[PDB]
Amino acid sequence: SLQLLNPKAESLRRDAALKVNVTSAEGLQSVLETNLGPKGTLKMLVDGAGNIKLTKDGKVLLTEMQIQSPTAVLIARAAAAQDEITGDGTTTVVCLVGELLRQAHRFIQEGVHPRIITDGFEIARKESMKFLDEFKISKTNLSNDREFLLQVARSSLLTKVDADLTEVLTPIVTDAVLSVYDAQADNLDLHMVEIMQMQHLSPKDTTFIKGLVLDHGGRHPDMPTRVKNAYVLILNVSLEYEKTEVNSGFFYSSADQRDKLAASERKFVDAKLKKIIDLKNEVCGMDPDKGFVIINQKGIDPMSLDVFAKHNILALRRAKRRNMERLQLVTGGEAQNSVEDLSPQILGFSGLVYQETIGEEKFTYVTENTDPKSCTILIKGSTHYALAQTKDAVRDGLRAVANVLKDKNIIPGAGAFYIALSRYLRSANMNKLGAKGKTKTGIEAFAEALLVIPKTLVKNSGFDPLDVLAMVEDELDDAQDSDETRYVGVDLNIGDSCDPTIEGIWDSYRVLRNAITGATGIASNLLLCDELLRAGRS
Amino acid sequence: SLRLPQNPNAGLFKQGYNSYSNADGQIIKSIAAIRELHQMCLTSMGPCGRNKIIVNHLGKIIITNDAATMLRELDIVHPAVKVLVMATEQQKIDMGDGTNLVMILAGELLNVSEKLISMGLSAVEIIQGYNMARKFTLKELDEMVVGEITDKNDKNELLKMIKPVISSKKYGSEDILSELVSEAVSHVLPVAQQAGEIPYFNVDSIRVVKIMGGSLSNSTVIKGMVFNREPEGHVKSLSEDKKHKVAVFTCPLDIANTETKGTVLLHNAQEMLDFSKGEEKQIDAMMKEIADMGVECIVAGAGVGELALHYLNRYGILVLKVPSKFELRRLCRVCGATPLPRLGAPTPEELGLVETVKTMEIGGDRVTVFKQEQGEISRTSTIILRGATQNNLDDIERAIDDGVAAVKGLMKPSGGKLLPGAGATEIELISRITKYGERTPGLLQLAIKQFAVAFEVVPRTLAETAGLDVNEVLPNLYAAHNVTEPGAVKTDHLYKGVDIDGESDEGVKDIREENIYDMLATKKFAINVATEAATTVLSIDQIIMAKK
Amino acid sequence: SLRLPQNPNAGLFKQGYNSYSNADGQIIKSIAAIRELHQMCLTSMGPCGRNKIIVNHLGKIIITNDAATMLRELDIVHPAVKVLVMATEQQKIDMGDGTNLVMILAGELLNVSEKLISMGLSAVEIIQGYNMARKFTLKELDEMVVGEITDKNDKNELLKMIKPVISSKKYGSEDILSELVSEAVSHVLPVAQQAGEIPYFNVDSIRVVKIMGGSLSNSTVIKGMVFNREPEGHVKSLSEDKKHKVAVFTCPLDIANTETKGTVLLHNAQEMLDFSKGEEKQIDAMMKEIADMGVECIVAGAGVGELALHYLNRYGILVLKVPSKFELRRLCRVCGATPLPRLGAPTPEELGLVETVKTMEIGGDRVTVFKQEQGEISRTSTIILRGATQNNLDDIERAIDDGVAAVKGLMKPSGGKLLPGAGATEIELISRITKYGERTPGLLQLAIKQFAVAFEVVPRTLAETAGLDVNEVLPNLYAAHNVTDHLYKGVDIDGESDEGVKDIREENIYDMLATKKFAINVATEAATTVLSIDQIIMAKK
Ligand SMILES: Nc1ncnc2c1ncn2[C@@H]1O[C@H](COP(=O)(O)OP(=O)(O)O)[C@@H](O)[C@H]1O
Ligand SMILES: Nc1ncnc2c1ncn2[C@@H]1O[C@H](COP(=O)(O)OP(=O)(O)O)[C@@H](O)[C@H]1O
Ligand SMILES: Nc1ncnc2c1ncn2[C@@H]1O[C@H](COP(=O)(O)OP(=O)(O)O)[C@@H](O)[C@H]1O
Ligand SMILES: [Mg+2]
Ligand SMILES: [Mg+2]
Ligand SMILES: [Mg+2]
Repeated sequence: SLQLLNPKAESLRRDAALKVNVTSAEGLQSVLETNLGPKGTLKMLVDGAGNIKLTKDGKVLLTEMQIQSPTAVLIARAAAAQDEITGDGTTTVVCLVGELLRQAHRFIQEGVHPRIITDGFEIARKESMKFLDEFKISKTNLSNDREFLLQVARSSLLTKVDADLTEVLTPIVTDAVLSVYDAQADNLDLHMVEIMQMQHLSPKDTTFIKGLVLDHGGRHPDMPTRVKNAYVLILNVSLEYEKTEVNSGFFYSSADQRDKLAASERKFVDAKLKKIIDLKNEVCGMDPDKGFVIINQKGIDPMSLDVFAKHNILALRRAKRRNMERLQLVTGGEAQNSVEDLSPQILGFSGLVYQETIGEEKFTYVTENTDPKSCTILIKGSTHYALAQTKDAVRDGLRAVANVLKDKNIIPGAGAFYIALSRYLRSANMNKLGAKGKTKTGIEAFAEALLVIPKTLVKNSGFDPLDVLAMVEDELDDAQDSDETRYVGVDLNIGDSCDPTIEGIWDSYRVLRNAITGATGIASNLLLCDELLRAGRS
Repeated sequence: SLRLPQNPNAGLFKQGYNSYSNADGQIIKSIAAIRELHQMCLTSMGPCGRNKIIVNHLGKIIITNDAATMLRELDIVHPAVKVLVMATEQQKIDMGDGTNLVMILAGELLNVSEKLISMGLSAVEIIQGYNMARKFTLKELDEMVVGEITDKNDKNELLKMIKPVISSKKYGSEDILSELVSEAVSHVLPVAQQAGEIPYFNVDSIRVVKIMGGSLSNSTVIKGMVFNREPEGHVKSLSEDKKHKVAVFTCPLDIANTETKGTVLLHNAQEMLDFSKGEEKQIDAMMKEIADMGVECIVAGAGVGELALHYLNRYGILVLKVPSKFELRRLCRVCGATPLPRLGAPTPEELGLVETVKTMEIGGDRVTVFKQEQGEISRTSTIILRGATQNNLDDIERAIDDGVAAVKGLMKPSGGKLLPGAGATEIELISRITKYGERTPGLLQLAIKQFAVAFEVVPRTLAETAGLDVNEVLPNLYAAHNVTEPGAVKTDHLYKGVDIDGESDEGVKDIREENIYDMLATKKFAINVATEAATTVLSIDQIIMAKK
Repeated sequence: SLRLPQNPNAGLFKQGYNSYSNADGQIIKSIAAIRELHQMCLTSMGPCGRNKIIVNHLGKIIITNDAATMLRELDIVHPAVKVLVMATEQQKIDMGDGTNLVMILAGELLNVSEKLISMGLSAVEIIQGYNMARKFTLKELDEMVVGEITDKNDKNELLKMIKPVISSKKYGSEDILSELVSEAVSHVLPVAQQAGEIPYFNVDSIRVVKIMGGSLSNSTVIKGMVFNREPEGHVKSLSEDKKHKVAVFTCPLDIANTETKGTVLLHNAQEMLDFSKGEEKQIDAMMKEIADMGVECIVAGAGVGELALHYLNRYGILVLKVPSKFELRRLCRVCGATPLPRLGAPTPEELGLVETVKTMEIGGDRVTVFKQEQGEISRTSTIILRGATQNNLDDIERAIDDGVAAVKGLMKPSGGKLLPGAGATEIELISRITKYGERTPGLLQLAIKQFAVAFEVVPRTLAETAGLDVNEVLPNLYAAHNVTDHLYKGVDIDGESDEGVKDIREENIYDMLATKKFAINVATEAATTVLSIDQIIMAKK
């Protein structure tokens, strides 16, 4: 039908479209199968430029390696979109769609329709949402348990990096997250927590700074390096020259009038500097002990830097949009734009301001605040890929622990959620459900597909995956009759079951919810498609 | 049968992308890929090390015996080898000392790991083995330390510091090269004894200007600095004592033109007559306030006009060009002047002090000198380095950067904390780490054992490059550390090391009287970054590339 | 999302193999594609049909309005068409009549079955439907016979036989060509009071000698044959001897040489002198015996030597080569002699009789005519065709081959009874099958009805070539069958065809029973194969 219409085209239908979606799914699954879990293998990505970037995140692997298949680009958007808002569960979405297609394809070969199979996944998904309410556990945030946040931070950090980096980088996240909770209980991740690159001694020397760190310092030598008590000032006004909207020549007639008009360039700048001097006169007391610093969002003229250097005022220019939205949280002051209306109330407070330089670059450190509402995480590293590995680790770790404070619940992991849904879907009475007909295998297909995830953790350790679930099955058979509510786990060190409640392995709530919802939608849409084709003008 | 299916489901990725897993002996190949350029480093560590020719696509050649420098120009395909390039680049930037060692160790740790992975040790246990060895290695470096400097400025103490550093890069003669650095270090340091002030030192203070011709013995130590400039108006020997004054201006010595459309406007002939003379009288009037302060040389930051030049050389004011930012900032540190962009009167407190400004022929071209005297000392001194081949000037200049980088190692920590060199610091850790393997149980003992075997490359390399048979020189040195109960209590068997030239057998007559030592701060970060180089290469089990 | 994964069964069968299975749409692709060649045989159908010029790769041009001659030369890449090609060739080699009906029916069964497959009826049931409908068609044709012939000897009785066949191909020539074919069959058949027990007849009895030039009316019948050959030696007497004994030798007239090669050996000059006369006296001993019995004509298949030709010239014996072996035995059937590879001597029992042999030019070229009067002949005849172009005479030969092939189709079986033609029995079968479909309830009733609709093309194809409206004469013809007289209703082809009714007996248009039965069977078997296949596997080039 397509060859007589289009003189050139490609068409697959009714057996190859199903084999393509399953073969491409099994192919992409094998790539990210080994990365899943704590003992998984690392993966570097080097392009033709020659740069190196190292991480285990499936999003970085998918959004850097170009892919030609039409199925995998939907898995790429699904794995990326789930991680872009949640920050965790990337490879879990690929494994579910990677496993649910092959687990249903065996029954498509038997002759079951794709429509009624996907109808079983949807009604089975509603059972999992009802199971999340009973499976989760309530946790009160008023206790302010720091040990509970430490265990959540080690869940994601142990997966990416080893124990040496996890132990030193875990309390860096906990100290940053401990300040997030407040009376308003409004979560703020992007403005409050930041990441900055700095090539320094080693990755292990990452330290926590309570104040806002800046990537610039004092240009002039005579300007002060260290300041004990520095009251900041925010000004978004540009203090260099301005070209003035079509204004043209300073038509000068005589030679004396030439430089007389050139001196007017300083008058516009000096009109704004005098307001700073008038502000300094109000806070002139204890001038050797105290200090003053000005932070500008736009550039400052080098002619005006000597004015600040004479009065021992520290100058910082060309700040980011985000840093201006963070000085009020750290120093406690208020922002200002125009130099007309000033007051001492808007000035912040800082207990220690010092600068340290390496090579050509220079960094400014601010800390020792009275009541800092925000902070930073200055990560140290050796190579560029070391920063990229710490970028993805801190980016995925902050989002995972931040979601625990959003809600009042937390899901235990280590296969407890998948193993619990297996017994629930395989033992629940079907008469309570509304599905009938050939929906018998759809419940078994999706229930059995969840088992492949916790044994993929075992496949990286090298043990037999089927044998380490024998005692797990025998434990739950007696746990229901023993009248003791416990949740089992999968410990890869010894190859035996464990309890995530005491070991500290946990997982966020919206990760597993959005993962199955996004995976079931993608896997269902790929099953119903029975024809592939390419056509268009080019 | 005639053709395979050629890897089905390969259209998931592009045709140019390739995967490289741990299987198929590819981790052995990555160790072999390190072994290609690692053997190039064997001929380049030590005082008998051989330099390397590197011809770039542009044709710029650099001759060198260091690693961090040679690896910058070579375009590398293997990513695991690039870890060593950036690891040595980190070594050069931070400490500026001990890069051949990083490569040599991070390469031999991968060499002995070739035996461990072949035996069947898991990669996770290998990282735990070297980390536990690293904590014991850095601990024992602080224990077996002997000696300290305790004085920032001394003639004899600096010979113990600079001489073992520059002995690797362009050894040559010892005294003529060491005295140029020890004399220049004393000039720039703020001594200030019995004051309690914090010391301070900058790597950018000491800078070497390359001048062709002459010989290495004719090199002198200049108090000030030098450029290859020409005075515009006139040259002056300046035989007048009673020191001159210095005024630095960052703006050009000309009329400050309007930034927005500076154009003449003359409505009548009365303005036409006075406009030509007005510029002359205006420029002259600005020079009166400058000339009355007693200044005789002004350093300009950009192009100077001819009318301003006519009034400067009238009173004999020298003009100097510095058309860049850093070239103008380095000169203010010598005389201690504070520049101001205005064309007004320099402040008397801000005027600099320079006694003489000579112009002589060194390399056939015109150069201007700013030698100070013993009174009113200055900082940011230079070293006139004379040589025949421009390629040798480049490597000797970076040897001063390594020596100046070694002086930085004294400021931050509490003191010097020197160690015995000539392989003595490496061979001592072999016995201590070997004993540590016997104390710990578990399957990690083989990782601790092979970590000690990797440290044999420093004495094995120095014995191979010295033209001696390593099979006889190495076990002869082990007898000094295998020994017990010998007379003296105050034991002096720690200073035994290899020898490049001389007596047979080789245990050197101590590294003592020889006055060669190593820095603690270099060994700390070198073993740290070398272990990180082996950690990142051994921890990864799959590699993915593109386009090749 | 740029390059596909390329169908990962590409490790299986090579790129040259193409699969065109069903569900994908094979049936829709095939039934349609073949509608182009279906219109070729449809336009070339009937007495007013259009002949089609087919130029093969060698360049030999042919112009024939049949179907077997056309499709033999057409290099057709489509495999489903080729089932119809050699199925039509089976009709050519066996019966020699009904190529076009086969094409307009085998293809129409596939065209009319579009409704069955599109509605969703099972393909297996359609094969069972046409098979049971085929059995009812064969049983029902016997009852509609009114032409039970038992004489099959006289010439006027063949006017109901040969003239409908000749009227199809080049309708303008009926009486002339029928006189040639009918007079040829009378010479072929022997004179006897009652010849029975299935007398033998073959297509090689009546041959066709094509002569360039001359109008078709100037043709004539020759009992012998005519060869484009040059006689040698003398001119004939043409009335003097009154009869001529003709010996046919397979081997040439020469000294008997062995298969193994030899040469002349002479030990002395005495044998050299006698060798010149020895060869002359050797043939003279064998040639003089032939002339004693009066053999006035010798035919040697291989090349005749000059020494043998010289002795025959003085006695006045006719010589002839006849190099081809197939046409050598046909001359023996005329005279009534046997081949003789041995030289031997002529015997009276093995030697035949020939009245006269005369030489002239018919179309400018000198030829040898073996016409004889008052002689006994057995299974031999020829038709001398005169025409303006060689391209037209080629179609007259195949028309005569189809005419005499019908004589083979009559006399070989026990009965070759007639049927009403001109769109008379085809519309009757539509009424019979329409009533048969209601007798058997079931899902196969739809196949029985659509099998009857496929027979509609036979009347309207005569109307389409006649420039008449199909929607007027075809439904008007059904009203004539309402009710013997209703059986002899047919399609008229004339300017007065507005009524659409013409009696069959006025012009005596008839068709054969065995020809239509074999055509319906091969047509149903052709449609059975095309509807039974689902997958078609090609290959490279
Ligand atoms: N140390 C551990 N012990 C047991 N299970 C773990 C451990 N670390 C991670 N997991 C499990 O691995 C799964 C994936 O973790 P994570 O890397 O955060 O998500 P993703 O692999 O989708 O990016 C989680 O379900 C978690 O329970
Ligand atoms: N003359 C000498 N005798 C014995 N040992 C020496 C001598 N010169 C250098 N060495 C040893 O050779 C080693 C070479 O160190 P190397 O890595 O080349 O230093 P650098 O970092 O300056 O390149 C030193 O650690 C030192 O102990
Ligand atoms: N003068 C005529 N009047 C009516 N019908 C005619 C006339 N001449 C020929 N026909 C019809 O034209 C048809 C041509 O059939 P044809 O395809 O030649 O038969 P076959 O397929 O057996 O070779 C015949 O069935 C015959 O009935
Ligand atoms: Mg994760
Ligand atoms: Mg050194
Ligand atoms: Mg016919």
